[PDB]
Amino acid sequence: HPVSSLTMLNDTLHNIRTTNQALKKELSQKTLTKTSLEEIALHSSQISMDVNKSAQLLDILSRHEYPINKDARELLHSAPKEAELDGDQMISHRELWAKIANSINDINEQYLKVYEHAVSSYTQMYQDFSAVLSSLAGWISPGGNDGNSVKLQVNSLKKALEELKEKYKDKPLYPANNTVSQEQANKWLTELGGTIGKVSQKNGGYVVSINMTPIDNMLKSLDNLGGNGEVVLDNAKYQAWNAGFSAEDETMKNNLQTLVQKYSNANSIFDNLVKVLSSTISSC
Repeated sequence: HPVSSLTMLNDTLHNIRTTNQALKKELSQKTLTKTSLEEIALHSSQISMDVNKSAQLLDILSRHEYPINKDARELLHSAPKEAELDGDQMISHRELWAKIANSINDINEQYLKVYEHAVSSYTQMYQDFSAVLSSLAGWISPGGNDGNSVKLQVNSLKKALEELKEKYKDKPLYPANNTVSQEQANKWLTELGGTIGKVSQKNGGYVVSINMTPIDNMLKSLDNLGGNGEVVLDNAKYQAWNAGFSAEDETMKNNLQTLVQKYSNANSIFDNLVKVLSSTISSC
């Protein structure tokens, strides 16, 4: 009976915790590697399997209106504010078990998933830009005299750069696979910075897509360079350009970290949730 559900939910909750903790250590990392990413994808899907597994049990406890003592209820006060759980309020056990389940799904869907996408999306792109950098090394050679003059495969770099922007031109950061009101779309953008993404409309609604300004500025700088598809610039001119180029790179490098942050934070709140949720369950 619902008493087994009570114990199965604790197992599932402990599991969610195990996965979460494994995910955090991953995000505390320097380089969102192609591996560190699918690493997350698998960890998220797993967390999603348990949440649903939980939702199923939590639902049983609700229908059977399994009581939640005052003490166990008081424990809810320690859960995250975002969770939206009351340490009492003396409401139906049915509604409590329901709100709890809603909290697990809400956080996981509105926080974890929401950021696991923006983080993944941006990561993937910058990972494609880093591939260009690697190529940039074989695109520079000594030109002229030479005495520090540099030959740059303008076209080659321009071509690569215009393929990247293309690949991520319309890629969205939020929502992962849906639309929203331009008003609520402008909201999310203003909540994670504003420079990171750009509000746009596909159709059926609006979405916050990746801001390709850094790449545009990069192309504008290369266009200004001169004749194609090979240009030679003295040291002063090269460095000056590299400075600009390198700048743009860091702009993305930064935004990338910002996202990685909002994601880790979401992991924290979720973790705090399961931690007190588990204590609550136990106290039953």
